[PDB]
Amino acid sequence: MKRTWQPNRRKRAKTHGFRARMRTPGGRKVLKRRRQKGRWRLTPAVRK
Amino acid sequence: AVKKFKPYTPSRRFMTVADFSEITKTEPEKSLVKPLKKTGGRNNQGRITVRFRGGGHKRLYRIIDFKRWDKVGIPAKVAAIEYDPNRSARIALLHYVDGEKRYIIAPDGLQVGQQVVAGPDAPIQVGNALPLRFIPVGTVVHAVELEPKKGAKLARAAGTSAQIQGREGDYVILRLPSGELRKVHGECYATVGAVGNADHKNIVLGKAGRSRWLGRRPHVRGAAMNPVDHPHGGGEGRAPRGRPPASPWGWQTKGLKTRKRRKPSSRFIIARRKK
RNA sequence: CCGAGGGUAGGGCCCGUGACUGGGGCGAAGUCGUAACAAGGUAGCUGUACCGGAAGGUGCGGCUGGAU
RNA sequence: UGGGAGAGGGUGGUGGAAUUCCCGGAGUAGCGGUGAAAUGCGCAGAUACCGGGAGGAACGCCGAUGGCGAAGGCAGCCACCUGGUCCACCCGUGACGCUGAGGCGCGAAAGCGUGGGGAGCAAACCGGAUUAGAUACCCGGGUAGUCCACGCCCUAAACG
RNA sequence: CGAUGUCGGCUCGUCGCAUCCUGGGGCUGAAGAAGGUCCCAAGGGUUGGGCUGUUCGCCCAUUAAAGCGGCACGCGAGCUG
RNA sequence: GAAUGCCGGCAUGAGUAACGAUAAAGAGGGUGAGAAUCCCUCUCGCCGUAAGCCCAAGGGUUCCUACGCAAUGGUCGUCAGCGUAGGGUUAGGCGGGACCUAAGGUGAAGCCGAAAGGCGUAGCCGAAGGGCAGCCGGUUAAUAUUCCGGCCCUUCCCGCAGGUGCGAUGGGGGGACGCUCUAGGCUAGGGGGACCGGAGCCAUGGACGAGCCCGGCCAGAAGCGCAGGGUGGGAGGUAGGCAAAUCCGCCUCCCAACAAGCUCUGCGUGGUGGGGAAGCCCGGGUGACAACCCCCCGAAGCCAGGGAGCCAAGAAAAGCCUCUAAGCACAACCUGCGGGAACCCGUACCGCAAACCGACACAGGUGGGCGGGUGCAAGAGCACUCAGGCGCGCGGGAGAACCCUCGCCAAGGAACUCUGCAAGUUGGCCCCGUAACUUCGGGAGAAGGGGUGCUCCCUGGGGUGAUGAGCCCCGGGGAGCCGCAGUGAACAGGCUCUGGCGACUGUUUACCAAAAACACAGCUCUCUGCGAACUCGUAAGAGGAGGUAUAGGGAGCGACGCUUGCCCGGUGCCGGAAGGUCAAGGGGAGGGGUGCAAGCCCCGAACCGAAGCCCCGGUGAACGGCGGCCGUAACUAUAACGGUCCUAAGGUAGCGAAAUUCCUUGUCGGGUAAGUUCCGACCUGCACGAAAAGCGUAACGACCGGAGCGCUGUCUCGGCGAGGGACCCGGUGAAAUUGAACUGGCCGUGAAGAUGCGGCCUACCCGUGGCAGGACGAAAAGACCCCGUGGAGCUUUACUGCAGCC
RNA sequence: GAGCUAGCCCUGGCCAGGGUGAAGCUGGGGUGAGACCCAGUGGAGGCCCGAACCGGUGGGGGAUGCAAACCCCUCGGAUGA
Ligand SMILES: CS[C@H]1O[C@H]([C@H](NC(=O)[C@H]2NC[C@@H]3C[C@H](CC(C)C)CCO[C@H]32)[C@H](C)Cl)[C@H](O)[C@H](O)[C@H]1O
Ligand SMILES: [K+]
Ligand SMILES: [Mg+2]
Ligand SMILES: [Mg+2]
Ligand SMILES: [Mg+2]
Ligand SMILES: [Mg+2]
Ligand SMILES: [Mg+2]
Ligand SMILES: [Mg+2]
Ligand SMILES: [Mg+2]
Ligand SMILES: [Mg+2]
Ligand SMILES: [Mg+2]
Ligand SMILES: [Mg+2]
Ligand SMILES: [Mg+2]
Ligand SMILES: [Mg+2]
Ligand SMILES: [Mg+2]
Ligand SMILES: [Mg+2]
Ligand SMILES: [Mg+2]
Ligand SMILES: [Mg+2]
Ligand SMILES: [Mg+2]
Ligand SMILES: [Mg+2]
Ligand SMILES: [Mg+2]
Ligand SMILES: [Mg+2]
Ligand SMILES: [Mg+2]
Ligand SMILES: [Mg+2]
Ligand SMILES: [Mg+2]
Ligand SMILES: [Mg+2]
Ligand SMILES: [Mg+2]
Ligand SMILES: [Mg+2]
Ligand SMILES: [Mg+2]
Ligand SMILES: [Mg+2]
Ligand SMILES: [Mg+2]
Ligand SMILES: [Mg+2]
Ligand SMILES: [Mg+2]
Ligand SMILES: [Mg+2]
Ligand SMILES: [Mg+2]
Ligand SMILES: [Mg+2]
Ligand SMILES: [Mg+2]
Ligand SMILES: [Mg+2]
Ligand SMILES: [Mg+2]
Ligand SMILES: [Mg+2]
Ligand SMILES: [Mg+2]
Ligand SMILES: [Mg+2]
Ligand SMILES: [Mg+2]
Ligand SMILES: [Mg+2]
Ligand SMILES: [Mg+2]
Ligand SMILES: [Mg+2]
Ligand SMILES: [Mg+2]
Ligand SMILES: [Mg+2]
Ligand SMILES: [Mg+2]
Ligand SMILES: [Mg+2]
Ligand SMILES: [Mg+2]
Ligand SMILES: [Mg+2]
Ligand SMILES: [Mg+2]
Ligand SMILES: [Mg+2]
Ligand SMILES: [Mg+2]
Ligand SMILES: [Mg+2]
Ligand SMILES: [Mg+2]
Ligand SMILES: [Mg+2]
Ligand SMILES: [Mg+2]
Ligand SMILES: [Mg+2]
Ligand SMILES: [Mg+2]
Ligand SMILES: [Mg+2]
Ligand SMILES: [Mg+2]
Ligand SMILES: [Mg+2]
Ligand SMILES: [Mg+2]
Ligand SMILES: [Mg+2]
Ligand SMILES: [Mg+2]
Ligand SMILES: [Mg+2]
Ligand SMILES: [Mg+2]
Ligand SMILES: [Mg+2]
Ligand SMILES: [Mg+2]
Ligand SMILES: [Mg+2]
Ligand SMILES: [Mg+2]
Ligand SMILES: [Mg+2]
Ligand SMILES: [Mg+2]
Ligand SMILES: [Mg+2]
Ligand SMILES: [Mg+2]
Ligand SMILES: [Mg+2]
Ligand SMILES: [Mg+2]
Ligand SMILES: [Mg+2]
Ligand SMILES: [Mg+2]
Ligand SMILES: [Mg+2]
Ligand SMILES: [Mg+2]
Ligand SMILES: [Mg+2]
Ligand SMILES: [Mg+2]
Ligand SMILES: [Mg+2]
Ligand SMILES: [Mg+2]
Ligand SMILES: [Mg+2]
Ligand SMILES: [Mg+2]
Ligand SMILES: [Mg+2]
Ligand SMILES: [Mg+2]
Ligand SMILES: [Mg+2]
Ligand SMILES: [Mg+2]
Ligand SMILES: [Mg+2]
Ligand SMILES: [Mg+2]
Ligand SMILES: [Mg+2]
Ligand SMILES: [Mg+2]
Ligand SMILES: [Mg+2]
Ligand SMILES: [Mg+2]
Ligand SMILES: [Mg+2]
Ligand SMILES: [Mg+2]
Ligand SMILES: [Mg+2]
Ligand SMILES: [Mg+2]
Ligand SMILES: [Mg+2]
Ligand SMILES: [Mg+2]
Ligand SMILES: [Mg+2]
Ligand SMILES: [Mg+2]
Ligand SMILES: [Mg+2]
Ligand SMILES: [Mg+2]
Ligand SMILES: [Mg+2]
Ligand SMILES: [Mg+2]
Ligand SMILES: [Mg+2]
Ligand SMILES: [Mg+2]
Ligand SMILES: [Mg+2]
Ligand SMILES: [Mg+2]
Ligand SMILES: [Mg+2]
Ligand SMILES: [Mg+2]
Ligand SMILES: [Mg+2]
Ligand SMILES: [Mg+2]
Ligand SMILES: [Mg+2]
Ligand SMILES: [Mg+2]
Ligand SMILES: [Mg+2]
Ligand SMILES: [Mg+2]
Ligand SMILES: [Mg+2]
Ligand SMILES: [Mg+2]
Ligand SMILES: [Mg+2]
Ligand SMILES: [Mg+2]
Ligand SMILES: [Mg+2]
Ligand SMILES: [Mg+2]
Ligand SMILES: [Mg+2]
Ligand SMILES: [Mg+2]
Ligand SMILES: [Mg+2]
Ligand SMILES: [Mg+2]
Ligand SMILES: [Mg+2]
Ligand SMILES: [Mg+2]
Ligand SMILES: [Mg+2]
Ligand SMILES: [Mg+2]
Ligand SMILES: [Mg+2]
Ligand SMILES: [Mg+2]
Ligand SMILES: [Mg+2]
Ligand SMILES: [Mg+2]
Ligand SMILES: [Mg+2]
Ligand SMILES: [Mg+2]
Ligand SMILES: [Mg+2]
Ligand SMILES: [Mg+2]
Ligand SMILES: [Mg+2]
Ligand SMILES: [Mg+2]
Ligand SMILES: [Mg+2]
Ligand SMILES: [Mg+2]
Ligand SMILES: [Mg+2]
Ligand SMILES: [Mg+2]
Ligand SMILES: [Mg+2]
Ligand SMILES: [Mg+2]
Ligand SMILES: [Mg+2]
Ligand SMILES: [Mg+2]
Ligand SMILES: [Mg+2]
Ligand SMILES: [Mg+2]
Ligand SMILES: [Mg+2]
Ligand SMILES: [Mg+2]
Ligand SMILES: [Mg+2]
Ligand SMILES: [Mg+2]
Ligand SMILES: [Mg+2]
Ligand SMILES: [Mg+2]
Ligand SMILES: [Mg+2]
Ligand SMILES: [Mg+2]
Ligand SMILES: [Mg+2]
Ligand SMILES: [Mg+2]
Ligand SMILES: [Mg+2]
Ligand SMILES: [Mg+2]
Ligand SMILES: [Mg+2]
Ligand SMILES: [Mg+2]
Ligand SMILES: [Mg+2]
Ligand SMILES: [Mg+2]
Ligand SMILES: [Mg+2]
Ligand SMILES: [Mg+2]
Ligand SMILES: [Mg+2]
Ligand SMILES: [Mg+2]
Ligand SMILES: [Mg+2]
Ligand SMILES: [Mg+2]
Ligand SMILES: [Mg+2]
Ligand SMILES: [Mg+2]
Ligand SMILES: [Mg+2]
Ligand SMILES: [Mg+2]
Ligand SMILES: [Mg+2]
Ligand SMILES: [Mg+2]
Ligand SMILES: [Mg+2]
Ligand SMILES: [Mg+2]
Ligand SMILES: [Mg+2]
Ligand SMILES: [Mg+2]
Ligand SMILES: [Mg+2]
Ligand SMILES: [Mg+2]
Ligand SMILES: [Mg+2]
Ligand SMILES: [Mg+2]
Ligand SMILES: [Mg+2]
Ligand SMILES: [Mg+2]
Ligand SMILES: [Mg+2]
Ligand SMILES: [Mg+2]
Ligand SMILES: [Mg+2]
Ligand SMILES: [Mg+2]
Ligand SMILES: [Mg+2]
Ligand SMILES: [Mg+2]
Ligand SMILES: [Mg+2]
Ligand SMILES: [Mg+2]
Ligand SMILES: [Mg+2]
Ligand SMILES: [Mg+2]
Ligand SMILES: [Mg+2]
Ligand SMILES: [Mg+2]
Ligand SMILES: [Mg+2]
Ligand SMILES: [Mg+2]
Ligand SMILES: [Mg+2]
Ligand SMILES: [Mg+2]
Ligand SMILES: [Mg+2]
Ligand SMILES: [Mg+2]
Ligand SMILES: [Mg+2]
Ligand SMILES: [Mg+2]
Ligand SMILES: [Mg+2]
Ligand SMILES: [Mg+2]
Ligand SMILES: [Mg+2]
Ligand SMILES: [Mg+2]
Ligand SMILES: [Mg+2]
Ligand SMILES: [Mg+2]
Ligand SMILES: [Mg+2]
Ligand SMILES: [Mg+2]
Ligand SMILES: [Mg+2]
Ligand SMILES: [Mg+2]
Ligand SMILES: [Mg+2]
Ligand SMILES: [Mg+2]
Ligand SMILES: [Mg+2]
Ligand SMILES: [Mg+2]
Ligand SMILES: [Mg+2]
Ligand SMILES: [Mg+2]
Ligand SMILES: [Mg+2]
Ligand SMILES: [Mg+2]
Ligand SMILES: [Mg+2]
Ligand SMILES: [Mg+2]
Ligand SMILES: [Mg+2]
Ligand SMILES: [Mg+2]
Ligand SMILES: [Mg+2]
Ligand SMILES: [Mg+2]
Ligand SMILES: [Mg+2]
Ligand SMILES: [Mg+2]
Ligand SMILES: [Mg+2]
Ligand SMILES: [Mg+2]
Ligand SMILES: [Mg+2]
Ligand SMILES: [Mg+2]
Ligand SMILES: [Mg+2]
Ligand SMILES: [Mg+2]
Ligand SMILES: [Mg+2]
Ligand SMILES: [Mg+2]
Ligand SMILES: [Mg+2]
Ligand SMILES: [Mg+2]
Ligand SMILES: [Mg+2]
Ligand SMILES: [Mg+2]
Ligand SMILES: [Mg+2]
Ligand SMILES: [Mg+2]
Ligand SMILES: [Mg+2]
């Protein structure tokens, strides 16, 4: 049937992207945490 | 003169439609129509704050002139009577000798080609506006400002009217459409006549679809829900209220008065509505 | 080909009959009250409406075929 | 052709008396009701009285043993629209009349539908009396209805 | 109770005998015929249908007869539900 | 050594199940170490409103080519969406950006919040909506409206010429809009041609023919032609469009007004440029100087912003035009012409799928366009087929049980069973015909029947053309012919009678319930006078509503019909300036501590003092509730009647063994041979009853009862047949489970149901196909039940708080 | 976290073909004028049959599946909430 992942580049970037994270206290903590953990990606890559 | 249908579908048994016989112009005045922003009952939080709204036909808002003391002493001609989907009354298109065009809500009896005017000197004819003090006692009136220069507030729905009953100093006494007697300031404007399209109350919507067209989504009885939803929720089988009948939010809904006690307008309400 | 009639399907009228049910007539000495005939003890009758174990009562309007 | 009387019908307007309710004043120990009472109402200020407001319904005297209409029925006053009818003159048509199965229309009250209205009155209903009982008569309440608009119903001691 | 699936049916049987029928008997208030009662006997047989989920039971039409009970109220790693 | 322990390794089950749609394969020839599996040819089959083609998302090199086969590929592999390498995506016009706005988002002003932050007019952002200039062909192994060729067009800059009061973010116009139905004329697409072009073909009995087979177009600027859209012109007045205005609006007059004129599109034609089949020969070459014409059908697309009708009344902003304001009028703008300038990103490939979402090359899921022909009434339905694309990445045999999917069946025909579950029957169209009841629509496709092919003959109207022929779509009449059978194949209702519930179409527990549940028009109660009530929010602010009592919130009831009775003592809610109680506060009789004292300090009675509560009333479509015992009639029985106790009042109409009746399969009647169900009645209603509505009701229902007809493999009662499996051989090769095992029957025993103990009986060793009685078989630390001073949801007149309100 | 699902907001798109035949309109009849009747025209509808599309009624299959909800037959809606 219709499953739960229906990918959408605009949706992805606008929901989880760098600018959406920076705009918000909780989003900026996410970036601070993933930097401290040393994540190679701070943000889900989407093509655009 | 509401129109019936023959029972050629189950719903057409009872459906009645307005006669529209008074309407003379069937597309609005482009210089007067804005987009009406449908809300669905949602506020600026995105939250539903008025349940069961949404999904009705698209509409354009017709800008209505509720001041009229705007244009004292400037006569206007009644060019068209038009359908307005944002209100129960019909509306009348006015061509002012100014060249300015305006919509008022159409009183009963108003005719295309007649003239109306507004101000302290206006004749007491249907469709004229005057401050309340200059309208003789006993006159049936509509589109009444509640406070001076603040805009017509009372008696605007199809068929309704207020009746001037007497004066007392700076104030006129009106029997509102609800039967309340209230002091209204005399400098408040009002329009001579009763609102038109009084057959409006006798329309039978006929089927569930019709309420959807008006943006009315289905109502759910509290008795149909569960306890997490509503005071009337739950119970094995059907169930009476089993407590004083309540709203979804717990307050009592049979009798419990709700007008604020220390409201300043109480000094101006003479007698509460009846019936 | 038509054709007595036999078959299939569906209608119409009539008769008889039916658990049970509705009132009706009748029947020497049953029970309840007393509505009408006298102003019958609330004048009566009336069309209708509502009510009441029952006759009845009452509302509205009508009639005199009502008294003093 | 010229006149007449009339609550004949329809629409709109409008006037005074009275009742109820509301407000203000004054005032106090009862009022109301009946055969007699009681329920009821009243010191939370009733009743009786004055002034003010609102609303509905009915139209005192004139009024009659009267008038009008086909019957049902029709009554404050005003205006409009409209019907029948009588009298005078003896002018016009020249039997064009009578009745009338069917048909059609009208049709008191009650009742019904949909809006409205709702003061007084009052089926139902409640209460107080009475009574053996009292699902009555009498008393205190009281909802339809009584009123308006439109549409039904089509009955009658619709009787002379 | 770190699970022994539970009514009825269907399918498949197998066993006990306190025997429904058929076989052998004694007694009879057994004339015959037909029965009653008890004894021996488990080899075989022991119907189709209406009602109800029913087991059971009642009823219809038969029958030599339309037996009763055990097998985890036999049988859901066989079915039904 | 145990923790259903943790991590890892390796066993068992087992050479077992499986190898992923039953659309299907066979042979010849190549290549190679190796071939059912790669390449080529012929034959066969499958899709063909797709299983073909084009877009969009998503994916991200998977594209093309050479070289490869360890792993990936459910087998094989020389092949591949796999490994290595190289190559490949070209734009002023296509799409997005340097344009516009929508929801929404963001946010100078401003508002609010302990902080973080929340709001918010303008403005900005934001598109698959608006706006805006490219068509046809050729070329590559791989890109093309991008390269090339042909013919067209857009904007920016500069210049020349002619013209004009030029000039905008400001004013105005326009842009600019629904649903159904739909006219005229066209195009797309298609059918036919005895006409035009073509390599050929004559078979096997016939045909050298008006024979067969193939094809007969595409694009095009100006001009022109047909068909449409849009649009009044002039004058005078003017206070309105937040400055101005010659524009727009409003008034007057004159003229043109089914017109015309102007303008803008579509289609046709059009200089010119291209394409061009079968067949044959090696993607190419020929065909070929290819021909390119006539007739008919014909859109849902085009003209278009067309027309009509209806009510539920149908975006915005820019581009564009007009008006003017500063300004400038040596400028500027408008038209025409010329030259120059014209950027950034995407473009490969897959895209109903093996490349996207489902862990897989997964029978599932994924939006838009095209979607040919014939016949079947129509159609996107169905059957077969075109173009094109496939045979689904294990095969070979065999022809057991059993399973799945399918075909048939004697006689019977529901006897099956909880139930006709399932499967039959019926089945399209045309015609005849059709009941109770009804809200007059319906019920209705009621039921039930007759016709249906082919040939010849006669003929009616509609379309095209011409009014004829021809083509075309509907027909009608007569006579015949054949078969068991003519919607001859495929697609295509079984029907009736009678109950219950719900009026109805709708909605629902994604993934065990589709229903009688929810909703629903409609009815009632109640709140709300507008800065409404109510809702979300600490607030600001929103929604309500740019609405205003014919409106909005809440609640119950649920079309419609006929109706909805009695109780206000209790709870609720509404009314009540008295009275009682009542907190902080006021008040301060009267005390107390301390100090030499002035004083400082503390307690403090009366009395004044809100809401709430008490108390007095009202209120049921508010929460709710609507009796008992005993007696009585001239047969009996039974009580219309009475007595008495109780209550706030004692259930009215209507209905009743019911979706409700315990006793119960109540009793009687109906239907049946037989009826615990059904239907109709009765009424001692365990325990109906009137908006948690009562009693009905035409129509409706994948709801749940009962009956009958039709027909059947449901059954008596099974039989045979088909294919996919099971079985055998070759290839690849799992699983849960598993203390170890050398693992028999009885009768006993044992923690009470023993392969494992005792006694006896039976039994040579090992497998293969089968069946399910046992291993208290597997799975799941029982969900029932209890226990834990475990947990969570829910309630209230449990306790105690809090928001909110007073 | 609303790329699943639920509701709403903005903007687009889709629904073969056939059947039934409301109002109105025209004409005729009828009448004092009317209501009204008849024919034609017309094309309404949470109207009917049925694809696409959206569903998921009954049964069968599947049950270490093709699939952590699928497949086959059947069945509901299909201009509308
Ligand atoms: C569905 S089969 C599925 O569950 C089974 C389980 N059985 C039981 O629990 C039984 N134990 C006794 C209990 C008694 C009651 C008495 C009765 C009066 C309530 C009968 C019901 O259960 C029985 C479920 C509950 Cl029937 C087995 O675990 C089976 O192994 C598994 O496969
Ligand atoms: K239980
Ligand atoms: Mg889904
Ligand atoms: Mg999606
Ligand atoms: Mg995207
Ligand atoms: Mg996107
Ligand atoms: Mg998105
Ligand atoms: Mg966001
Ligand atoms: Mg972002
Ligand atoms: Mg922060
Ligand atoms: Mg920070
Ligand atoms: Mg890095
Ligand atoms: Mg992140
Ligand atoms: Mg109607
Ligand atoms: Mg009707
Ligand atoms: Mg109107
Ligand atoms: Mg605008
Ligand atoms: Mg709004
Ligand atoms: Mg907002
Ligand atoms: Mg709300
Ligand atoms: Mg809402
Ligand atoms: Mg409104
Ligand atoms: Mg209107
Ligand atoms: Mg005021
Ligand atoms: Mg109404
Ligand atoms: Mg609407
Ligand atoms: Mg509603
Ligand atoms: Mg509801
Ligand atoms: Mg509930
Ligand atoms: Mg519930
Ligand atoms: Mg919740
Ligand atoms: Mg709660
Ligand atoms: Mg609650
Ligand atoms: Mg409850
Ligand atoms: Mg409930
Ligand atoms: Mg209950
Ligand atoms: Mg419930
Ligand atoms: Mg209760
Ligand atoms: Mg409550
Ligand atoms: Mg409140
Ligand atoms: Mg009021
Ligand atoms: Mg014969
Ligand atoms: Mg006696
Ligand atoms: Mg009497
Ligand atoms: Mg008497
Ligand atoms: Mg008398
Ligand atoms: Mg008497
Ligand atoms: Mg009485
Ligand atoms: Mg006093
Ligand atoms: Mg009044
Ligand atoms: Mg004479
Ligand atoms: Mg009458
Ligand atoms: Mg009357
Ligand atoms: Mg007495
Ligand atoms: Mg247990
Ligand atoms: Mg275990
Ligand atoms: Mg277990
Ligand atoms: Mg059986
Ligand atoms: Mg013997
Ligand atoms: Mg034996
Ligand atoms: Mg048992
Ligand atoms: Mg029994
Ligand atoms: Mg015998
Ligand atoms: Mg037994
Ligand atoms: Mg037992
Ligand atoms: Mg037992
Ligand atoms: Mg068992
Ligand atoms: Mg089982
Ligand atoms: Mg069982
Ligand atoms: Mg088992
Ligand atoms: Mg077992
Ligand atoms: Mg140990
Ligand atoms: Mg552990
Ligand atoms: Mg271990
Ligand atoms: Mg482990
Ligand atoms: Mg290791
Ligand atoms: Mg391991
Ligand atoms: Mg291993
Ligand atoms: Mg091994
Ligand atoms: Mg094995
Ligand atoms: Mg397997
Ligand atoms: Mg498999
Ligand atoms: Mg298949
Ligand atoms: Mg198959
Ligand atoms: Mg095969
Ligand atoms: Mg071959
Ligand atoms: Mg081969
Ligand atoms: Mg090979
Ligand atoms: Mg090989
Ligand atoms: Mg193969
Ligand atoms: Mg090949
Ligand atoms: Mg085709
Ligand atoms: Mg991928
Ligand atoms: Mg390999
Ligand atoms: Mg290999
Ligand atoms: Mg290698
Ligand atoms: Mg591999
Ligand atoms: Mg595989
Ligand atoms: Mg090789
Ligand atoms: Mg490439
Ligand atoms: Mg270019
Ligand atoms: Mg630039
Ligand atoms: Mg932009
Ligand atoms: Mg944005
Ligand atoms: Mg933008
Ligand atoms: Mg765009
Ligand atoms: Mg473009
Ligand atoms: Mg071009
Ligand atoms: Mg090359
Ligand atoms: Mg020049
Ligand atoms: Mg517009
Ligand atoms: Mg508009
Ligand atoms: Mg638009
Ligand atoms: Mg519409
Ligand atoms: Mg063309
Ligand atoms: Mg064709
Ligand atoms: Mg003009
Ligand atoms: Mg001016
Ligand atoms: Mg165009
Ligand atoms: Mg050549
Ligand atoms: Mg279309
Ligand atoms: Mg168009
Ligand atoms: Mg805007
Ligand atoms: Mg200047
Ligand atoms: Mg100059
Ligand atoms: Mg110019
Ligand atoms: Mg740039
Ligand atoms: Mg490309
Ligand atoms: Mg597909
Ligand atoms: Mg597609
Ligand atoms: Mg592929
Ligand atoms: Mg997933
Ligand atoms: Mg595959
Ligand atoms: Mg797939
Ligand atoms: Mg073709
Ligand atoms: Mg067909
Ligand atoms: Mg295959
Ligand atoms: Mg396939
Ligand atoms: Mg074999
Ligand atoms: Mg066959
Ligand atoms: Mg047979
Ligand atoms: Mg039969
Ligand atoms: Mg038969
Ligand atoms: Mg049966
Ligand atoms: Mg049945
Ligand atoms: Mg069943
Ligand atoms: Mg069949
Ligand atoms: Mg068929
Ligand atoms: Mg009939
Ligand atoms: Mg019948
Ligand atoms: Mg019938
Ligand atoms: Mg009926
Ligand atoms: Mg009828
Ligand atoms: Mg028919
Ligand atoms: Mg038929
Ligand atoms: Mg024939
Ligand atoms: Mg033939
Ligand atoms: Mg059918
Ligand atoms: Mg229903
Ligand atoms: Mg339901
Ligand atoms: Mg019902
Ligand atoms: Mg009903
Ligand atoms: Mg309903
Ligand atoms: Mg429907
Ligand atoms: Mg569930
Ligand atoms: Mg479910
Ligand atoms: Mg689930
Ligand atoms: Mg299911
Ligand atoms: Mg359910
Ligand atoms: Mg259903
Ligand atoms: Mg539900
Ligand atoms: Mg409901
Ligand atoms: Mg309903
Ligand atoms: Mg109702
Ligand atoms: Mg109401
Ligand atoms: Mg709140
Ligand atoms: Mg705070
Ligand atoms: Mg607003
Ligand atoms: Mg009826
Ligand atoms: Mg009470
Ligand atoms: Mg009370
Ligand atoms: Mg009370
Ligand atoms: Mg107080
Ligand atoms: Mg109670
Ligand atoms: Mg009580
Ligand atoms: Mg009772
Ligand atoms: Mg009563
Ligand atoms: Mg009654
Ligand atoms: Mg009974
Ligand atoms: Mg019943
Ligand atoms: Mg009961
Ligand atoms: Mg019973
Ligand atoms: Mg029972
Ligand atoms: Mg019985
Ligand atoms: Mg019987
Ligand atoms: Mg009884
Ligand atoms: Mg209730
Ligand atoms: Mg109930
Ligand atoms: Mg009730
Ligand atoms: Mg019914
Ligand atoms: Mg019915
Ligand atoms: Mg239904
Ligand atoms: Mg259903
Ligand atoms: Mg049957
Ligand atoms: Mg069979
Ligand atoms: Mg076979
Ligand atoms: Mg072998
Ligand atoms: Mg092998
Ligand atoms: Mg392998
Ligand atoms: Mg061992
Ligand atoms: Mg061992
Ligand atoms: Mg062994
Ligand atoms: Mg052994
Ligand atoms: Mg034991
Ligand atoms: Mg043992
Ligand atoms: Mg042993
Ligand atoms: Mg042992
Ligand atoms: Mg041993
Ligand atoms: Mg031992
Ligand atoms: Mg031993
Ligand atoms: Mg031993
Ligand atoms: Mg083997
Ligand atoms: Mg084996
Ligand atoms: Mg076993
Ligand atoms: Mg077993
Ligand atoms: Mg097995
Ligand atoms: Mg076992
Ligand atoms: Mg065990
Ligand atoms: Mg076991
Ligand atoms: Mg389990
Ligand atoms: Mg555990
Ligand atoms: Mg446990
Ligand atoms: Mg458990
Ligand atoms: Mg559970
Ligand atoms: Mg226990
Ligand atoms: Mg405790
Ligand atoms: Mg304890
Ligand atoms: Mg606890
Ligand atoms: Mg808790
Ligand atoms: Mg707190
Ligand atoms: Mg969504
Ligand atoms: Mg459709
Ligand atoms: Mg169509
Ligand atoms: Mg038809
Ligand atoms: Mg017609
Ligand atoms: Mg028309
Ligand atoms: Mg429909
Ligand atoms: Mg049909
Ligand atoms: Mg299914
Ligand atoms: Mg079936
Ligand atoms: Mg499953
Ligand atoms: Mg399926
Ligand atoms: Mg199917
Ligand atoms: Mg179907
Ligand atoms: Mg349908
Ligand atoms: Mg359709």
